[PDB]
Amino acid sequence: REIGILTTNKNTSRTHKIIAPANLERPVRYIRKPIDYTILDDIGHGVKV
Amino acid sequence: QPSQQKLAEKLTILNDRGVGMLTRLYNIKKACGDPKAKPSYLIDKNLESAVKFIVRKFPAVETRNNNQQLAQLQKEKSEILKNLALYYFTFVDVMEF
Repeated sequence: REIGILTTNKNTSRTHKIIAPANLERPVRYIRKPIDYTILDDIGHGVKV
Repeated sequence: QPSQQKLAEKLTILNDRGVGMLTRLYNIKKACGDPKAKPSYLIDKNLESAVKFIVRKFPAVETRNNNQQLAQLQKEKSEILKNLALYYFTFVDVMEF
């Protein structure tokens, strides 16, 4: 009791070196599309045609 | 009409398209450079004559009188059109860009 006056909790925890994510990122198929110039019309004060 | 030009959208989209084309061409070059990941058709021996003849005259295509030189290519065209589609389509996209 008399020595406990000068004691504080050390912060100690153990993890696993490498922790994997709940779900792994999957590859996405590449789909060819034409050059579209009407994709920013909804950003700011856009013009149509 | 400057309003209808939309130069900003054109530039900001073409920059991204060019970056993507650069990445795709770099990947294609790296794949085709090392002699381990390039298509087997470019390293295969029996198919060497056809590729050499085609390279000899690239701009012009003449399959009418082949003189029994593209016979090997004539029995595997389905695989050539299934394996080399990506590179040709990337070249077409580069031309369009």
